[PDB]
Amino acid sequence: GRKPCKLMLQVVKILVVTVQLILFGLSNQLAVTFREENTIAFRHLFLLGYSDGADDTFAAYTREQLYQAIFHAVDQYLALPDVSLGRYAYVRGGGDPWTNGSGLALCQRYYHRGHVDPANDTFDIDPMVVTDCIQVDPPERPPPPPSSYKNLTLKFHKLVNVTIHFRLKTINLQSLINNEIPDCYTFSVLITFDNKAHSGRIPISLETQAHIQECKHPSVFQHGDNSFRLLFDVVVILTCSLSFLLCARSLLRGFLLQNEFVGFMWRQRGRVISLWERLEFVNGWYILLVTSDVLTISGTIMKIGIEAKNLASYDVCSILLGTSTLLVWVGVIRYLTFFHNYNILIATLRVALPSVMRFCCCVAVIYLGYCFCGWIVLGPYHVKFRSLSMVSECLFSLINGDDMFVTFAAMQAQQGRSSLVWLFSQLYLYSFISLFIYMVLSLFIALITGAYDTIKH
Amino acid sequence: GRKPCKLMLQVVKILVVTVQLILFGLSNQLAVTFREENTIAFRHLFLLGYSDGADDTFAAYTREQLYQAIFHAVDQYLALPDVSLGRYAYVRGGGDPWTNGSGLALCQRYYHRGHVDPANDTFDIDPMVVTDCIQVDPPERPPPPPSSYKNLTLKFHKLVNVTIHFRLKTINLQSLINNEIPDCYTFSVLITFDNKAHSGRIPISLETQAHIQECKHPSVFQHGDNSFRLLFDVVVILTCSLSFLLCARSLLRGFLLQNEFVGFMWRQRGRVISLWERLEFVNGWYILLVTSDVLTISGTIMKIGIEAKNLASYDVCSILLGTSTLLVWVGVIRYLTFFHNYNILIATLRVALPSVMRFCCCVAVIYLGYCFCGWIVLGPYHVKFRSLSMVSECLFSLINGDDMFVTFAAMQAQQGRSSLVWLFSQLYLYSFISLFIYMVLSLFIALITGAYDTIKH
Amino acid sequence: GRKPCKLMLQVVKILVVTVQLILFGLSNQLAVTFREENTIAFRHLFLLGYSDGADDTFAAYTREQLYQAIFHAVDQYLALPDVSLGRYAYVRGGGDPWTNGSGLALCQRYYHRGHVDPANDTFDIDPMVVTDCIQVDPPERPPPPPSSYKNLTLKFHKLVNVTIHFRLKTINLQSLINNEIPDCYTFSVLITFDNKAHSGRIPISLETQAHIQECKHPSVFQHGDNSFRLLFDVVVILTCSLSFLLCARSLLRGFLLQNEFVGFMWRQRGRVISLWERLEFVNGWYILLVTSDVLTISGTIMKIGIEAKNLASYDVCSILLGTSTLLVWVGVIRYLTFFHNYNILIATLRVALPSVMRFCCCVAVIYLGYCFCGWIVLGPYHVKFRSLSMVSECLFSLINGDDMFVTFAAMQAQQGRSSLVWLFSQLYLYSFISLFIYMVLSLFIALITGAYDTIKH
Amino acid sequence: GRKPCKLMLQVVKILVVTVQLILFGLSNQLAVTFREENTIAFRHLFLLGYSDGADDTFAAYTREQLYQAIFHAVDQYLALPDVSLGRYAYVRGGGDPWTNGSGLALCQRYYHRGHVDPANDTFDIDPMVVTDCIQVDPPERPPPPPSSYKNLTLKFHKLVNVTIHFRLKTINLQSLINNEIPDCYTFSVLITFDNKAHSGRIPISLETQAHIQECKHPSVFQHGDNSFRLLFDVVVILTCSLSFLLCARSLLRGFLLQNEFVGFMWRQRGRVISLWERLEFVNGWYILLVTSDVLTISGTIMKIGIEAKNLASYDVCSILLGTSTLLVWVGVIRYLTFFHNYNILIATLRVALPSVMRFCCCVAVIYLGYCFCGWIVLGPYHVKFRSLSMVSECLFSLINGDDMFVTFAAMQAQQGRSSLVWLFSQLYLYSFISLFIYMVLSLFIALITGAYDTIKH
Repeated sequence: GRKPCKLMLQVVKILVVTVQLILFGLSNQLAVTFREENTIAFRHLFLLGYSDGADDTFAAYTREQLYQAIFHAVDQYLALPDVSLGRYAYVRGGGDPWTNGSGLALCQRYYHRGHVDPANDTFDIDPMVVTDCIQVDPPERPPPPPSSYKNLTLKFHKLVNVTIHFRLKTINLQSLINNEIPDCYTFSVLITFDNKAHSGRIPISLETQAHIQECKHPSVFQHGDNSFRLLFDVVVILTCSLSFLLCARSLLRGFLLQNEFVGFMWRQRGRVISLWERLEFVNGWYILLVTSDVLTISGTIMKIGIEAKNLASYDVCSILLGTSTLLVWVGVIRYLTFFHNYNILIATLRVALPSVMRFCCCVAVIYLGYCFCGWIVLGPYHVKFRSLSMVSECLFSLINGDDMFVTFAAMQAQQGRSSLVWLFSQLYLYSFISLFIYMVLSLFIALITGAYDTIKH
Repeated sequence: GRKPCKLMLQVVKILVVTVQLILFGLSNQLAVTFREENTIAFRHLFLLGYSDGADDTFAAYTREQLYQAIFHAVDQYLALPDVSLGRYAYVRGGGDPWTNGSGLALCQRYYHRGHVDPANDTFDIDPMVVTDCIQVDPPERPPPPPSSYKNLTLKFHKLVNVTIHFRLKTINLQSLINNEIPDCYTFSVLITFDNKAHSGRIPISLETQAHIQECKHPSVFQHGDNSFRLLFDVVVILTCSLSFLLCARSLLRGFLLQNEFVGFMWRQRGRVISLWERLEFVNGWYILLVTSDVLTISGTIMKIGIEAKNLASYDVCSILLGTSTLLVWVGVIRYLTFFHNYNILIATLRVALPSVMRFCCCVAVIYLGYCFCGWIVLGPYHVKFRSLSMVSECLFSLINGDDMFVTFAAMQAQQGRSSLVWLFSQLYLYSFISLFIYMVLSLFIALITGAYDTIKH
Repeated sequence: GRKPCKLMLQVVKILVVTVQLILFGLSNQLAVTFREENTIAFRHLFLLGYSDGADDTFAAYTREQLYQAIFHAVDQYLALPDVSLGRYAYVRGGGDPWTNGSGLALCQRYYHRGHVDPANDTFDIDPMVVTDCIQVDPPERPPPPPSSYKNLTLKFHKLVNVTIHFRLKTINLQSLINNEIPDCYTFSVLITFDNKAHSGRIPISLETQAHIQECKHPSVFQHGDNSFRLLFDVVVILTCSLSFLLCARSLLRGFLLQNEFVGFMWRQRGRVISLWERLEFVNGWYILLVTSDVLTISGTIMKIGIEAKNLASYDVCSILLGTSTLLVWVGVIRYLTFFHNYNILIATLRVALPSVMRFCCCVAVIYLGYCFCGWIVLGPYHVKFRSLSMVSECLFSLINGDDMFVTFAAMQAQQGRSSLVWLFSQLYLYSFISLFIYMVLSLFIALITGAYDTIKH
Repeated sequence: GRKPCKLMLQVVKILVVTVQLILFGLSNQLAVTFREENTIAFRHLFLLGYSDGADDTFAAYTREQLYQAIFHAVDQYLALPDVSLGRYAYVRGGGDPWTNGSGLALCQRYYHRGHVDPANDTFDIDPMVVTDCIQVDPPERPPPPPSSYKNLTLKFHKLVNVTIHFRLKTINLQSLINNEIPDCYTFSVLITFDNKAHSGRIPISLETQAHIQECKHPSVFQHGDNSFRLLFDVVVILTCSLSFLLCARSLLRGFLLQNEFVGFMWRQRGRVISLWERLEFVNGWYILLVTSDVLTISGTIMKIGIEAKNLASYDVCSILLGTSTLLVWVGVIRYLTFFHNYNILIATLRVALPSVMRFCCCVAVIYLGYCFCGWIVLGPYHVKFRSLSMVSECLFSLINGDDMFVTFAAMQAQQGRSSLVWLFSQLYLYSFISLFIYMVLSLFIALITGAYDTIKH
């Protein structure tokens, strides 16, 4: 008899790919919460007079600040097991910015041969990153019976930046959720005294990389728990293969139908018709669904890599799982359109979206003109129109009424400075928002309003 | 003759249940304002270097901070009647974390037998909450003629957390609004030095429970004022019983009508008539009324409990009063529809809401796909997409233009770190907002626009 | 011949009343900017460790803070001509909280006879404001040859509050805009150490009243400049009288028309005219004009009072000018409707506003139900639903997407504390905003959309 | 044969003028980022106890603060090469506020002859800016073998303000992007201790001008890189001239058509052609193109001046480039209307915009009435309605739900102070937003909704 829709096991991916995403995501989130709080700790340890909030605003301006910051950072490394809580340990380094038997490396980056003097110009600056590094590594015990890191000179005129390199091995003690011996961590701190500007302002930033592995243990019943999350991706590879195999057969019927439309008896209408509706001939939504497959499966293999080998980078695969989850979950709509009544409500979008897109091109075209205009006029005077990304962000957030009073307040502060710019910004912001709220959005509403009107008749 | 609508004494609940809610709410609000300001006081007393604002950001990072915080907390307990204003007194405790004759109890929670060491792994951690508590309680007078709380070691490597337990009895002197002798209070402070992460960051949080009772007094004319607010709930129980009794009789006529629709002469068309009409044949107004009722009456009994006995917990009953007040106040609309003209304006909603809900399922379906996608990609790099509750909160607040520039500003800060994530977030946020403002909301408007168009014809 | 519209001199009020408002407003604004910056100065002078921002958060918690705050305030009064800039002088007081020959008066407000003790209750508190005031006033010169304000005890158990009363005479040196000798000022500072709670938190607030007058000067050409702003209100009284006289004659024709419907020949159609339509035939535009008028004229007389003697109440008159300016400026629309095309665009509002108001009653009715519900549930746990004004403010601002993420962030902070309240607030906020954005606003749009549709046919 | 649209080389300006804008903008932005960070540096150097954030809130209140601020500023100038990083040098001044051989000039501005005293009025203030300046300039080397800037008296009663004038020459070391010897800079700092109020609050503000030039160097291959960006404006002048020449010939045909419409045979219908339609005949596209043109060309000449000449001021030319880029980019729409389908979507705007503008006049008219009303009532009590620019900003940002809860929170703070003002502001804000969201915006939507309805029929 009539067997049911065995092809509709795409519902399995609605859970499986989402659970693959949430299993990964809940573990990966939990790692970051540990990762960042450590970087918060290192800022409280290694930065001289750091505060919870000032990151971009935290910086050196005098020379004694820069010295005392560096020495404060170093002396806080030297006494890490003494004063700092959490229990870290020194790397004992064998890498590039550390010598064969060194741990903390404060490293200048300054010009090779050069000179700077206004009103008496005689110099020959030859741009170069001549890095001088001072090594230091203290032992754990008190000093046994058997130097110049303090005797250190920056050359501030000549100084690009100062980088304090070190790594801290550590044991993530949120492992007791697994209930056995822990998984092992290694932070890679970089205290950067950045002076690329030479403007008398030196951002102090402490930033870390994380490297994770499993360190020696002979105990029992930890190794089995890892395999359950490892095995679940094979369900994803099993579903993905089935989905990838299933759309292509539907495409085969596409290619068959291509023939059969003319093919029962050829010359339906002479020759060579381009059949623009036929150019949307295959029901491609399932190919779009299967392509979201390819990003899921390409995601999982790359996630299995990052898990199963020393590969440590969560960017592309993290996008590919999310994009695929999103692009599967948007696909639940075209699963939902097998219902009759719901299909009318979604068909309104699929009859309007050409018109809405065809209008949106015009709005984007104006919006860009505004993004350019405000950028060069309000880039000098105001923070929130500095770069074209930030102008577009601030404007595109300003269309919905976010930080509008906060922008308009920045204008008044520059009313004493160039009233033409203030009055220009008043006229500019008003003309931007009034157009985009009462004429654009209104028309975006009008197109779909008219679509919903036209579709039922 | 024709007696009036005596069944329309539901108007009584519009005041009575609202007044029950406001009488309770104004007294309960007034208690919290006292409750919290005391917790603000205890943070200024018992926390070493606490500031008005930093609660989540307030934490220890070095070991001398943790010591000095604990000792500062203890020495501020020891000298509470000395230095602190407001007039408290010590509990003189006979509970669980205090011994038979103790007051302040600083209490470690640390591992039983265990060890931690990177690059030389030999340990056997056996997860346990071996709590060591140090008791202390000072007398009021100066020391008469007839120890090691300072001689205290944390074991930071081993430390889960440190909890300082105490209670403070106190007299709420906002009782003079009643005009007689006061009602009596007891706070239950818990200073938590939480280190479940072992990330070198230890949140310091001081949190209190409140226990209220009436302490000895022989004076006159306080006991009568309490009874007036006690008696008013009996009006609620009186109205509620009448409302619960009145709906069920209307439902009886429902059950009778079931028979009588076919029952004047059976087989109108066999048994053909879709009992969907039966689903709309009983008036659901009365079910809305009873849903209000049961929450009001369940509210009141639980409110009478919290008032009349040692029960001190304002959660469920506080929801049940509010839900019932809300669900009565939404019911004023279907009281309001006995008017003819108003009924057309509300009938637009009751003809559209099926379509609006049937569309909303599709929007929620996409929105979830976005909630997943942004969560794993923007969970590591950004604060505002950390967990799926916060992603949904931030997105669902971001659809209306709240903190959009503040999210887009968090993106730029992570533009140096993984440009693919920045450019992904730019494309992600834009695609989220542009869809949800110009195509979704517009269609939500279109459905009701078309409903209002269709209803009058 | 046909004389023009001499009755249309209402255009004169569009300038005159606006100029009366701006002349007043620019002078009154300029006074406040001086008034407040002085209160900022006094906070930096007289408050111990005050910061630019903390006003509500600025408070005492220990007893030594309260002492040192008061003594710091007093010693900053004692040395005002020494250390403070701006040039003030002492009042030399002859008022109520100062003795006949005193200046600074620190004044307790504490209970008469009473006692407070938990767990050993024996007291007889007799609510009273027994105020003890300590007087002090230093001379300008160094001490010539010819006490216990430091020897002062608060009784903290007994203490309601401590108020430091003083006044500072001063010369507003922004008078040189007038170009002659200055107008003279007197501030009235009140440092309040408020402890009505007895919760160990004592808000420290410094607040001032301003009293202005003209102090001795024999010079020439200052007195003429005041008369020009004085005379301009007589133009307002001249226009107002003409407008008030003009409407009433139009109302006379109203009263005549009331008669004359039946009055050409009685029994026109029996009693078939309902007369309520006649109540909505007559033009309220002149009543709108008179409502503007009476507020303008009542404004001016009260402004002429404050100017021409005794000087110290704005509030009501300041509302009456603004309300009248607003209510005149809204009247420019019904001046604007003498045009034909514009009248169609405003007639859409005057055919829809009954329906919009008739719907709005239902929305407000739900909105109130939400305002009650959220108040008692989210009053304890959250700051932004504390009182029904603030609930309504936060909700009614939350309908447009203001501080929504900031409310939703307050929820997560109370997720550990009573998950039912968190999950309730999640469901509550969502249900509030989703209803009010996609179903309410959409219908508000639908009514006017349909009005604009229906009006042209 | 038929040659193509050679007149459509306006597409060249879409890139050329945009690239002219971005080339300029990316270089000009990069200069400001250097310019401002230096002003951040000078605030950290020359201001006593300055913080990252407090600019408007940063100010002096006592006299010892003002002294120590000035002396701190001076002693930080005196030791600039000692302590400050970034490498500056002293001007060695020959300008107006410096003597022939001076560098740092602290300069009072105080009254000539005058006196101030309340309650004993005898004075003759004669408004004058009698400036006393104290000169100082230290040498680079230690003091060789071969005064009263500390022995300095302000006269605070008499003091308008104190200005510390100096300039710092500096070498912008972000020149290595060009890869050769740097371009040379000169900052012009002004530390202003502003006391125009005499309210005991003295804003301390440090502000700089920038003067750039090229200082001596004999090296090779820097001079060629400048010429490439110089030459690219000649492409703008080349395109602009062609565009300006092309429109005017199209206008000639305009003037010719005027004649030719009646002119094949005049008296087409008696007197009629009526001519008013001819008054509304002429095609604006080319005027929009020329309005872009003139601003581009006027921009470029002034940009060539500003860079290559006595380089002075980035205001007008910066507006003219942006306005021209914007006004060209809006012109891409009327290039886009040569398509048939797109023209219907833009024609909706060009049939509605008269009606939308004709309505907007009424909304603006009410909005102004609100802007006046709120200004005088909420100017004293609240920060966000201080001046009519800020009232309009706050209201016009408040229509979209920006800082609404933040305004409504400012109301509650003034609920104790004049409840009539609080309750007035509650009623005011509600009446403002409820009108402007549900009746105005809704009608703005309705007009375009109806336009889109009417256009297709």
